Amino acid sequence: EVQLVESGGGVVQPGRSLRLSCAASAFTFSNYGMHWVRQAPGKGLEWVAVIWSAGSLKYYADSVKGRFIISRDNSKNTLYLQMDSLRPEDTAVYYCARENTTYYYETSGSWGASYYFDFWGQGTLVTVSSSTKGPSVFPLAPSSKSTSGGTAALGCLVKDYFPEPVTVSWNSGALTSGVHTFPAVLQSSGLYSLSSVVTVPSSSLGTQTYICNVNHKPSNTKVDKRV
Amino acid sequence: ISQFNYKQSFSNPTCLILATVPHNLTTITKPLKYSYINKCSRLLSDDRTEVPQLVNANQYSPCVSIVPSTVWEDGDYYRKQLSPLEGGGWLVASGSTVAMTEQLQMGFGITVQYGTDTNSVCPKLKIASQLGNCVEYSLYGVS
Amino acid sequence: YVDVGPDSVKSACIEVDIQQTFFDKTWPRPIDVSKADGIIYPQGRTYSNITITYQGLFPYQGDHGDMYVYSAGHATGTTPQKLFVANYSQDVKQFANGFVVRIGAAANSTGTVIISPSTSATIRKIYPAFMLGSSVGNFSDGKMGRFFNHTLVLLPDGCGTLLRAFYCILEPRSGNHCPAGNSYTSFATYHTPATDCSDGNYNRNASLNSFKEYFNLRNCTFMYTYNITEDEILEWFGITQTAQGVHLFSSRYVDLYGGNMFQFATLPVYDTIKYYSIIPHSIRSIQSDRKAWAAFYVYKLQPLTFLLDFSVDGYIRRAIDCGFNDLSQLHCSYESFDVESGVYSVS
Amino acid sequence: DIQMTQTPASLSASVGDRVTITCRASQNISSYLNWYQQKPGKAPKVLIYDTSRLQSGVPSRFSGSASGTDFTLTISSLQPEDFATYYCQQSCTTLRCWTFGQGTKLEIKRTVAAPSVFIFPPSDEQLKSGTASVVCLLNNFYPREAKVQWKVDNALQSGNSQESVTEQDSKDSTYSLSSTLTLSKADYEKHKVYACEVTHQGLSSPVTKSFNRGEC
Repeated sequence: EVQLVESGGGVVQPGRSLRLSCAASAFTFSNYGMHWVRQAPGKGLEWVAVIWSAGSLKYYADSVKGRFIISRDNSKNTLYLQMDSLRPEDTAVYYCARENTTYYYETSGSWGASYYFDFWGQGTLVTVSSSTKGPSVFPLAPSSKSTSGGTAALGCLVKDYFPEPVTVSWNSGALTSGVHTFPAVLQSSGLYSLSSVVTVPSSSLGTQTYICNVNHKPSNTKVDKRV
Repeated sequence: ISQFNYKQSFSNPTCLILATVPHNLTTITKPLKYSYINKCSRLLSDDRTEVPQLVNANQYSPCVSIVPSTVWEDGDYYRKQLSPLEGGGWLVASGSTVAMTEQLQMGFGITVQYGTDTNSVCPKLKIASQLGNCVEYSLYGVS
Repeated sequence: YVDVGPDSVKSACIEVDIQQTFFDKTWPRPIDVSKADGIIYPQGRTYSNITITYQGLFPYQGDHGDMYVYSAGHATGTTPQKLFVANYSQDVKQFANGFVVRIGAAANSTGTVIISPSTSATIRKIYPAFMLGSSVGNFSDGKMGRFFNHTLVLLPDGCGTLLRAFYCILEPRSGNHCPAGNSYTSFATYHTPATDCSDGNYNRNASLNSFKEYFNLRNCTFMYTYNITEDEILEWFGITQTAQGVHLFSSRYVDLYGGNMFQFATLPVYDTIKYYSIIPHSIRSIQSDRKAWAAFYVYKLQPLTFLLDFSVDGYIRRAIDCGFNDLSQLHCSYESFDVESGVYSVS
Repeated sequence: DIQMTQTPASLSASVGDRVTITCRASQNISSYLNWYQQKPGKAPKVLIYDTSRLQSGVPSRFSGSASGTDFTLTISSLQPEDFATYYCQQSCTTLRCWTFGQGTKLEIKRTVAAPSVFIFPPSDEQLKSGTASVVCLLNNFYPREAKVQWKVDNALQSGNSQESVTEQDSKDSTYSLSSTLTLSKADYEKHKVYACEVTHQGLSSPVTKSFNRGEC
């Protein structure tokens, strides 16, 4: 029933202040404390900031002192987090969640669970980046039928794409056999690189032609890359 | 000083004594400087009206609590905003500081109350006992 | 200053649930001058059988007063976790001239349990807790009664076996259910019948710990503990403010049966107190442990001319309020409890 | 401060198997140690908090036991759905900061499978853009660990080669490795021969697959 929605998460230049807003639906934000957790890719979630329901006292992680500002408005039902001097390493997914203290009083071996950690925040990915570069897609064709031998793979490589969302399909999603998706990687340039490959029958090579279909969400471009 | 700081009770028999501690005695501790509240007033919510506050006999003023134990400087001004339950408005407190003398001088107040019939604060000392079957009895309440 | 003992080890306070409607009850509690219940006895003057009229702080006759009761927190049969208090935390009453409370009148009779109407248990006498402050301000969460500067907190200890009185500056703490902390609803004190109130074992620290979790104690001028006596009989407690010092009067210390007020303790507070709070205490108990609880009723003292009759014992058994009733004013005239029939002019 | 390390780090666990995941506790001063089960791409789900409770929707087979300074999570009747990354964080009333979680994802034990290697020549469009990006693909290798060495004209190449692992299939559990190369137009012509040398735990003999420019 409780819904948490986060807004204001977007690509930002380094050293530029950004505002993050968390909104609670059908939730008692006024009488519930809010805890913020940041997830770094390849690393576990770590708590960054806590805003009290009263809002008198706000606590921040040792790494960020004064960088993160947490404001809780009960009437708005929205909590505002301010991040400044953001850096590439700082890039992370930020989640707003509510944690309830677990207290047990053993008057006669009595324990109370006292747990309300349900409805964890979905979180927003914010990337610190600038100088965005338009995506380039290159279709890959095997040098010889003999080189493929027993197993043949048809694949395309997306290179130099700054925007986070890129959709990759083979034959407009007709070929779903042995599809492999490789996570985007950042080099010294910092431009994302995406590899998508589909397993294909060795016998159906050259005689059968496979066309790459790539969709870019910002440019609404549906590139066809044939072989 | 009497109106905004300490008022001795007129109805109760009272003695006001000013005494100076001997230099040889080290039990007393010197304060940073003598300090008194020059004036204490409460600003009304409108802020165009200020009501002077006079200390009740042997009762601390609301301004006294806001003022620190030793006033930082002569003519120091302290402003506090009262809560809505208190009617809000502002509290105006002015504190005046007198430089400490070479020999500490301390105001002493003696209050003697005979209102309760039975209590025994008596001087250091048969005649003083039950044998007296005839006249005066220097009892605590009266003789 | 004076040490308050160990500070609370729990950053997060116990969560509080408020059910004012359940606490509200209908009953008749009218003070009667003829009974002399709620009539103070003057320590200054002692008189023989002959009646005399004296002026003193007295509650007006026919005052129902303010009913205050404490209830056990919401609890599963196996575990008691929640704390139950009526919204007296946000209810602030001015300390104009002090107040007189009556306790144990409800006890010795069987009444419905406050938390559950269906459940009925014999009522148990309880001791009220009063925190008095010159200035009271709203908390950051917005709950009223977080005075902070308040310097006069009296709470029963060892399940009311003894009374603890101290004056300290309250310190806000950051924890779930704490006043400056997250999820703040109310501030309460919890006493457990199974362990804290078990026969032969009474823990003063457990009540102090509950107060410490909500507010840390700093700049503590003094610590006072009075063992007094505990019995299931009607008792009257009166707190008054005087220029020489704050004066505390308890009927139990001298005559529990008489109900007369005799000073038992002197508090060295010379600060004017403009506000007080009542019944912030709560009970932590399982559903079987819960029993009907006696309540504390506040009667405000006011300067009032009173006709007083003293018996051979010297305790006052008959009193008349000149202010209330034309006939009572006529009784004050002639210094006689009974007046011969006549036509008399009145104000 | 709180220092937390998970000694297993990664767990190789078959279906219907019993495994113990042990994470150290920095201090015994705080008794609150909690376990979180996290599904990749999803927020973490609480398993235990005070260690005296079992989360609703969590089976009895999952259990948390703390002995001395080490807390271990014991799992029985393991399933592919059950395998997930686990974070254990010390919770301290005195310390506002919350402990980070190292993460303990569980891989599934299976019969060893020989890798299949496919080589992709750089796209002509990529060469026109100015960058040469030869791609080396490894497929169907059961061990997660795989070794790929890039040699150009039989000379070791480093930095330019980058290895990426495909997301594990839910049922197939296929594992694939992709190599991305960054080369200039001058580097492309300079490197007449591009070769993939791959060493694998399953392989008993490392294999080399090489090509030159201009087969088509």
